Amino acid sequence: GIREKKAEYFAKLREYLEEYKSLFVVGVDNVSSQQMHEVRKELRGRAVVLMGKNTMVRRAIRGFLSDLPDFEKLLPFVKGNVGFVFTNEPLTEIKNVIVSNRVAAGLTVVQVYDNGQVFPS
Amino acid sequence: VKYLYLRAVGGELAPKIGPLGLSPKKVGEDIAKATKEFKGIKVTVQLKIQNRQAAASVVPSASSLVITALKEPPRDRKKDKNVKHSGNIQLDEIIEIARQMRDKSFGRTLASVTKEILGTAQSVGCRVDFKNPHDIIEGINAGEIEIP
Amino acid sequence: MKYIQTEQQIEVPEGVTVSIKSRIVKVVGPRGTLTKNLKHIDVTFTKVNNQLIKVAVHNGGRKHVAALRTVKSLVDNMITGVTKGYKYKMRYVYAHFPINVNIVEKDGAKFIEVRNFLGDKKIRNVPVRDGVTIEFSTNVKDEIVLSGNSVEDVSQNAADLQQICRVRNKDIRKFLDGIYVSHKGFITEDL
Amino acid sequence: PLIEEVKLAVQGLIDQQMDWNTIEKLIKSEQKKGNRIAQLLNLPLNLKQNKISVKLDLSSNEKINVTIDLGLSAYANATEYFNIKKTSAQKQKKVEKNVGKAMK
Amino acid sequence: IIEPSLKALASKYNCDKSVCRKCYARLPPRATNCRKRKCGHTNQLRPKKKLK
Amino acid sequence: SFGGINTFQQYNTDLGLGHNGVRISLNYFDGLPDPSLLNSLYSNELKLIFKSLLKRDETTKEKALMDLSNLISDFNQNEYFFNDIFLLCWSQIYAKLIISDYKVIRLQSHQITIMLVKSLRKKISKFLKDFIPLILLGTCELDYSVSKPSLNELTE
RNA sequence: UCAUCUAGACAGCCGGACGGUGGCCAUGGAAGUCGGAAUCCGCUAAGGAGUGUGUAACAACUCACCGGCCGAAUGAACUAG
Ligand SMILES: [Zn+2]
Repeated sequence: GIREKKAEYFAKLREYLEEYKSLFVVGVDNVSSQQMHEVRKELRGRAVVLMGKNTMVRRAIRGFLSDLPDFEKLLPFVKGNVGFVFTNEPLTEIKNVIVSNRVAAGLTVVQVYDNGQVFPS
Repeated sequence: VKYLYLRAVGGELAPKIGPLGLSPKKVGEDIAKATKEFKGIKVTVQLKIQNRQAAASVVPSASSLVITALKEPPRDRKKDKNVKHSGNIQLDEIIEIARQMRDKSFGRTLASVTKEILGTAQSVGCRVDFKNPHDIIEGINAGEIEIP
Repeated sequence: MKYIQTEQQIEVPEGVTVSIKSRIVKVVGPRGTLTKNLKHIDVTFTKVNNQLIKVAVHNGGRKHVAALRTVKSLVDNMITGVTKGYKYKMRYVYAHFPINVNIVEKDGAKFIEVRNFLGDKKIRNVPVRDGVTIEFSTNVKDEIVLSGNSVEDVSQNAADLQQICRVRNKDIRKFLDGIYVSHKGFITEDL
Repeated sequence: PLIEEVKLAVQGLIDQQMDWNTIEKLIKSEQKKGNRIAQLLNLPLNLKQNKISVKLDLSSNEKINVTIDLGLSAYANATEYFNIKKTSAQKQKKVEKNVGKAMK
Repeated sequence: IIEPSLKALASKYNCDKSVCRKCYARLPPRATNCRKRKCGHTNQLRPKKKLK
Repeated sequence: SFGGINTFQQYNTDLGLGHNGVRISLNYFDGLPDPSLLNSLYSNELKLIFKSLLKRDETTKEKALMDLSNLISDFNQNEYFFNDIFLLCWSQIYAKLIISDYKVIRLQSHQITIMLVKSLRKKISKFLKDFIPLILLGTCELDYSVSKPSLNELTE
């Protein structure tokens, strides 16, 4: 049961990595569920946002390491609270939308991985 | 400048809210009655926008209210205060129309989902001639296009 | 269930030096030195790399492996007490009669005297254990600070000063008068 | 809100540990000097049961006397009066169930 | 009146305790069993009765 | 410490006899000093003296007056101790004190006021307008014992 | 005997704990939390038509759920020496 839900997560992640060349790693701190929900709706058409336990994710990437070897570079960046954005749009347009939306007294993009290349941005 | 939202059974406290805005209770009630002239029989959310002189009344769309209205209902005095249990026909088109009416207001996840949520909202209504409300929603893909 | 090997670690900072013959621990740091007899607890110590010391017990019962973590906490308290020090702040609490606290000297022994606690004519004197320094703090009304290296000596002196001001033959939920410890910390806290 | 102002006033005088008869004399003197908060009050004060009594206009010149607990809000006192109303109705229904068999 | 914070600090030691129902011992507020031997370390505890 | 707000008195806005803006009530029930003013007093010990004066027993009041007088005598410490608030509170308490049935209480009180004036002369102008009628009333009194020393002291 | 567990468990800190929807009756009110029934979807990593505090009703706070630090066993009920 727990394992079954977990197995599904592993599979979807693999599919997402294959589906979108552009990957954005986003760090969320003090972001409300409502704040997150709005961002998801704005980016529903061009982006996929994935949230998961890091321990779960690292194992998955290692499991899928033989295929898509360049994704290994993303693993050092995975540490800390993180989210994964998979998008057709290459870079800035997605980034601009994420930072701007729902800033209240705050989503940040920690790193960008595109086509096997990592950008601090 | 100031917006106040209240759930009001139509045809009609209000005064306490009105005093802060310095608006006559009777005037507000009359305006609300006219707005709910469409949603009077049953409780509906009413939005009052105050211009600092007068308040404008509109009826905000609510899933329960729209669903209750869709179920055909004989007008009820409510003096009886009966259970007034609501029984309804499938009304698949009306629910789809309701989903469209919501138009993914407040960001419903999908057009089909908005309809599914609308179906769930019919906890009160039977919502089908022979089925639990939204029991077959997962089963049938029909009407997904209609909601959009 | 006779755990055959359980083992804890203590970290030694750069400033201190710890000397352990049989079960006598001497910790020497910047603020001074402290010692401790531990011949009642029956553990074994082992220096690893001059900033780590493991303490272990072999074939121990449940009470014995409880005592292992206890002695680790004691020697670690000694290390952090000789590095950062220990400071207890206590506050005076009264309704009508103000508590008047001074420091007197019968035969040069640094007594703390307490006057007018609930208006009595009795004078409460608590002695001061050695190594504990007491300052009546400014800029906060009715606050006393006890500082030192030994958490045992500082907290015991603070507890003696708290217990000397107990109310008798009254409802103590209404007669809340006394001297109560409000803060426990280090002399160089947030170092 | 004005009942809450009167309650805050009487509770502020209570929290000074002031004598109850001196508080009543202070209410009488301020009624003579025309303070509205004092003039809303009725003088036989039930401070032993933490209860005051207040005059409210029936029409927005006749005034009614209503007892207010100092330890509950004005709305909470109103809910208590509503509760005493609701308990009275159930006894009346029990009487209506009684009437036929009793008179037979 | 003492002060609100100072009443809180004094009531931390005087009023925010628990009482063993068997031997009347004054106990920590989050305790589960009495620390005394004579009641047999029982778990019959009650909060200490406050004023007001 | 002292607690509560005199709302009814505050709405009244009456300084009564007092000309310094402080409510003065000869009558026992009203004109009592504000709790806030008492909280404002410079010394906790002073506060106690005021509390004692507030207390009903004549002996306790008398004892309190004595303590205050001795403190006034030590002006060097007491100049810091004296506060405008203290003076305002003093005026309010003094009004009740002059009315005292006991001769001793009145006499001590009158003497205390005179001592205060001498120590604080030229710094009590706002207070003077209030103090003078009260002091004068005491100095000219039917009873020789209260009046004669008070009068001599007044001249002094 | 049930459960959780290196795909990260139980304590401890820190963050989120959301929309349809103030779901349907009933009340002068009761919007998760006076009660009667039902108790379903969306977004989800995750969030009950609600665990309590909580207000006249709100608002607000906290929960059981998911997440960073921790890295390995732990929780409940019961039995008998
Ligand atoms: Zn016990």
